[PDB]
Amino acid sequence: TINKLNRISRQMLQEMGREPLPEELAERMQMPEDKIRKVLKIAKEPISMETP
Amino acid sequence: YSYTEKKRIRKDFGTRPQVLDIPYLLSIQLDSFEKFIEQDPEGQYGLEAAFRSVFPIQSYNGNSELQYVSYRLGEPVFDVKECQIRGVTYSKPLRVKLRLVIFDKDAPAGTVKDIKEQEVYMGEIPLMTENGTFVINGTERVIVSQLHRSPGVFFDSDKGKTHSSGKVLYNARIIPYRGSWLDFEFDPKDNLYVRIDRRRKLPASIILRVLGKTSAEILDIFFEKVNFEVKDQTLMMELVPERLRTFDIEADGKVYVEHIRQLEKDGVNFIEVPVEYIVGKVSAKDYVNEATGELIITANQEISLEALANLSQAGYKKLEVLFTNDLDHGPFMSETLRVDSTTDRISALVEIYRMMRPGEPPTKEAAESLFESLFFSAERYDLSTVGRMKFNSSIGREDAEEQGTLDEVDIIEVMKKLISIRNGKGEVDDIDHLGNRRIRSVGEMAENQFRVGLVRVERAVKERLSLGDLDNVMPQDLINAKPISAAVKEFFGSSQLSQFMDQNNPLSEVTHKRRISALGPGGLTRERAGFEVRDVHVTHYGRLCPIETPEGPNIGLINSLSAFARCNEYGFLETPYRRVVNGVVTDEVDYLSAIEEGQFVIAQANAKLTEEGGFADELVTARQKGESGLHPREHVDYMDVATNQVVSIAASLIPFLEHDDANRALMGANMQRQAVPTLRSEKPLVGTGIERNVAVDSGVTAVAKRGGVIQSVDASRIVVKVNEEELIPGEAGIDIYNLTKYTRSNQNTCINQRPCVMPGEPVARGDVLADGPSTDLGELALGQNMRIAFMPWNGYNFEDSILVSERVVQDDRFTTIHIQELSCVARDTKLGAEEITADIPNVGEAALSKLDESGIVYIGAEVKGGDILVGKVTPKGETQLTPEEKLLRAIFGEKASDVKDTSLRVPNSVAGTVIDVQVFTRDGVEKDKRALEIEQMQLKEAKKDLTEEFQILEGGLLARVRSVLELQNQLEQLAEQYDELKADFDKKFEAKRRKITQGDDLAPGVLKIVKVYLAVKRRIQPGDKMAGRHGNKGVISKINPVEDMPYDENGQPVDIVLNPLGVPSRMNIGQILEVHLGLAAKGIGDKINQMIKEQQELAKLREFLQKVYDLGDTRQRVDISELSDEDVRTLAHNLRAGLPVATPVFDGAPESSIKAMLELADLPASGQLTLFDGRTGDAFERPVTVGYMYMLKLNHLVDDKMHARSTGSYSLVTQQPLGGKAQFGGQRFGEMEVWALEAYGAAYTLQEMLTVKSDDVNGRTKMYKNIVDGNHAMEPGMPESFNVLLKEIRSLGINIELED
Repeated sequence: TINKLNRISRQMLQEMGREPLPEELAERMQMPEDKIRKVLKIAKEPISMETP
Repeated sequence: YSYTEKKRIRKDFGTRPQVLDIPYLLSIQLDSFEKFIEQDPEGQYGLEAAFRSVFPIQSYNGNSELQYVSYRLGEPVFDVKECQIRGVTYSKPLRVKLRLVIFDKDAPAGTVKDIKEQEVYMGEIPLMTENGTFVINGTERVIVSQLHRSPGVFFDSDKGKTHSSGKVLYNARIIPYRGSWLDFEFDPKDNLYVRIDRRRKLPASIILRVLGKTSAEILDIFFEKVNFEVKDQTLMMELVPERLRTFDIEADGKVYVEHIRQLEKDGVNFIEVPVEYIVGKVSAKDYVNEATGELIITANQEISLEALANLSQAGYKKLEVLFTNDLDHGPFMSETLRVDSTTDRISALVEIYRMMRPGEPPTKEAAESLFESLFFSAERYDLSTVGRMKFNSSIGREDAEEQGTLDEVDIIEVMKKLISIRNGKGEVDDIDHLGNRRIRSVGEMAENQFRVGLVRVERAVKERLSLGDLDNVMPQDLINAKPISAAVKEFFGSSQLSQFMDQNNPLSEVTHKRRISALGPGGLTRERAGFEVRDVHVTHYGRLCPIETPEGPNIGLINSLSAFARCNEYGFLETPYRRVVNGVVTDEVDYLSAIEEGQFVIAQANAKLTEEGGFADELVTARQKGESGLHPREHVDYMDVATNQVVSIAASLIPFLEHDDANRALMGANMQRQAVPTLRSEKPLVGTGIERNVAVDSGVTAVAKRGGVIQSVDASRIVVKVNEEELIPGEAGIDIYNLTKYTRSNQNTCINQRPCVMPGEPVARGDVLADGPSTDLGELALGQNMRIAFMPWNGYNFEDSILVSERVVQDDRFTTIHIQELSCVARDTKLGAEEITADIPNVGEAALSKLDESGIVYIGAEVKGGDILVGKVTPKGETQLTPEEKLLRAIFGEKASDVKDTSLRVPNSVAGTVIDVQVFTRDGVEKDKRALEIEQMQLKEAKKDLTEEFQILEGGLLARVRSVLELQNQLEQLAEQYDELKADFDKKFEAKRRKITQGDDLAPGVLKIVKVYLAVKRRIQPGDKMAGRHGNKGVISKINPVEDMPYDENGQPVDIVLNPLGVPSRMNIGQILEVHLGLAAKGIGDKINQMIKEQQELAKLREFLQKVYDLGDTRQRVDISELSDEDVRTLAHNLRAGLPVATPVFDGAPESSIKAMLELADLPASGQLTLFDGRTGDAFERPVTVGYMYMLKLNHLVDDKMHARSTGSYSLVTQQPLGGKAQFGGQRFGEMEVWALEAYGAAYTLQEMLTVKSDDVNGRTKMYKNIVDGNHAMEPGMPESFNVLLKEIRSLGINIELED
């Protein structure tokens, strides 16, 4: 789901020139906006506690 | 004189006419980035080069390719101001036209079937503001130029630190712009070795074998040949006369010393030699007998006695051998061939593949592509144009101007030149020479990172084309803009050279945009830097300022561009010089670099010139090869263009710099960048004349783009009606300047633009309309003029302490405005959504008095520490309350709520006025009431300029309608133009309203953001750091009452009392001269004030002004008779507070002029007055130096340095107190404090500071309870860090334990 999210964001960014918003990115993936946000708010790779 | 300069003319004490005006201070940034973005038809600079370096993209199979046509940058979404407001990057979209072409497998290659061309988006390029800054993530940033090693070949040595022998090992090293390093060194046994990518050494001959060089060819290139023949059964030399200059000489009478010049006047082509002369010599060719079929003697083999006989029996009569000396020529290459183990090209390739890839099985084809990729491949090796020119200059090559890869002749000449240096001919290159170091600016760095991103996309595009399925694919399917955008964002946001913009004052602006750093990517390291790089090389004259380099670890590693320094087309610093012809000196100038500087002699501005325009002294001071000396007048070639050429802008603002030690001048230059703007900006009484340039070129001021008359003036807007000579046809005719009012800087300092114009007066181009921070009437104004007495006062100016009157505290001369940001972010959590509301539990009504209905404080609310700014409630989980707590709840009621108070409160010891509130809401979230009110406020503020423009356009149109009143045709035309204007206004307002109403792209998880701006007026108090411009810093020790401070005969008390003890030891005498000159200037100012007061006739005022401006033999010719009556009155009004005087650096006012102005002001010639003690009334028995000095308030305040803590937050792992005021941390008790307590014998204090105060978790709670009870006893336990250590050691499989 995350990979498809990124791929469709890539296609829409190429097509319309801007970064897709969570509204427009919902209809092309036929999946609800709330779940789009839920996938987006998934915690990314944690930042190390050693970073300068 | 310009209008803004005619209002307050600064008296100039310089004597040398100025030939070259100081150029734009920020050209180093603007020119670089313009080169980066502007179109390049020849494609050597800018994004064109980056696109042409990677494109076209070839697939592995060759079925298809992607080609590049052109590029453009679109219209930005926002402008700079709102990009700062929302917190987004100011950038333009890159749109590149590409064509996809497909080649058939059956048909021959190069046949075009169909082309698919279109415009694809490949990221957003951050633009540079006119002032030379970037807006990244809403913050202003500066890209700092880098001083790096120039690409090319560098010849250096060891100096003899490798081995105890007196021998010096020499080496050469080639640095490519992109590629792998290659070194040629000498070992301490006279052999030359090669090093690729800093690997283990290899004989140099390997890099020749791999290049198709047989041993005979190697000996041919690297040695000279001496030949022998067998004539009439006799051995025979050849004739080279220079070689001989001792067994005998077979030239009959030309014989010698069984000096050669004696009979070298006569020549004969024959010399006979014994057999013994050849035994010690080495061969040069390979000799094979057909009859024997074997190899008798090999090349580079020592010839033996039997070798001659066997060769003679073979029939060979000509024998050529090498030429070897002990001084001029050496056996280095021959011995290197003798120590190599290879014999053929492929064996050497195997050796270098084994070394390059240790342990890999020897593969031949891999070897070939490896070597071809190492240096001879354009993809992995690139010697830039600058590197190519440095290469062609170092080895003397004169061709291959566009080649970027090494070839045969390059390595051949590098070896030849290094061997020539080992022989004695030639010298090493200076590593710190500015001709060997280059300036790399924003354009080049952006090009490099853009090319990295382009390569990132190139890989994937090549792979996709290599798939081959190409039927319906338009080019916006292989291009992935996200990697390129990631690369540019990484460079512009996380590079060490992309730093936050130092925004204390305009001087900080300019000095940050003209800084050169030796650190950063491809640079140096603070710990690994050496003495040589930090030192001042002689090539720095006119290129880098020798004064301002930060004190400390970064000494010498960070430099400043000099006033007139420039960057050439290659990135090397150059400085201007006036040429001399026929002994006369010409106005026009040439820019010279470090290499071009060595040849000529260069005089300097201090050299006296005659009225005929030529040198007076026969022996003038000049420089050659970095050495100063006296040279004949007719030998001169160039002269310096200005006296401030060697010093940068910050040091050019120090008056009487030539009377100060370099250390204190450096401290003053560094410390003048830390000044904080005050409420009222006042000019420096004693200046250098550079202030106008810095103020204008900093961009803080509002500069008139076109001339005209100010139609309207307001504190926020200036409208100028442009003159009808600069009006482009069809234009409205007005220009609108909106002024920044109370905007937070990067350093929490007010940025305010103040109008300095009236309605109706005329303004020209370049005139100042508004004064920004630290600017007064277009002049840079950092500090304030303070009355200064140099005398000790009861120890309150001990060391560098400063004693300050109460008058300046009451007059708010050093009060500052600080704007602070506070943010409250309402997020979404697992328990629920965090809400911003006024229904805060467990809080009364008084704390909600300043809150509105939404839960946000009003604009203009006076808040103090602990006051709620944004009311926020957070959902919380169930609490298992303790038994006594549920007793309390049962008895008193007060049932618990479901929300906890997590609200934005004003920090302690902070009290100010709320001046702005910004609410940012995620799309799809209910916009609160306050968000709506702010939206309407911004709409109302924004429609005004469009309304005024539409009104003036419609007024002009209706005036045309009335003037016209065939008739119906003109009426219809006017109506349709009116409709067009209405439509244009509607479109502009629609775009605006869309911008304000547009939602905010917040981070995931956050629902609302509220930002509060607090304004704090910080007054001057003890502990604050105050300074001058000569390195004389200090900390205020007391705010003295007025009646207690020294005063003069007229009753005027001093303002600041300074210690004289710090002047003689620190060798900053420019401060005393500044005090004397300021005394004279304020004397003249009060004389003009008097003349104004009793309304004396304008004739006497004009005479006095002319007398003042004609003092000394100076270069300034001010004609008061050429000024109007009102202009003279304005000049007299602006000179009431003192006469501004300009003393340029190294061209300053002599003591005679200072005493003359003191006499004109009716003041003592010595500058010392009789002071009286305020406490006692008794006069001091020695005269005291009293005058006026420019004081600065540095951004080192005791308000944000005072910090205190008893118990707060603790670290997660170490269980130790935090570190820092912002985190409410504790002070560090390091190793040396422990040593000091051990030396004292304080076992108990040490134990307490180790266990209870830091990490004994139970100990600190028990100690707090005991102190509250009143016991002052401790029961120490085990430190937590030792348990962490024990666990960590046990995790390494080591049994560490405590015994009983």
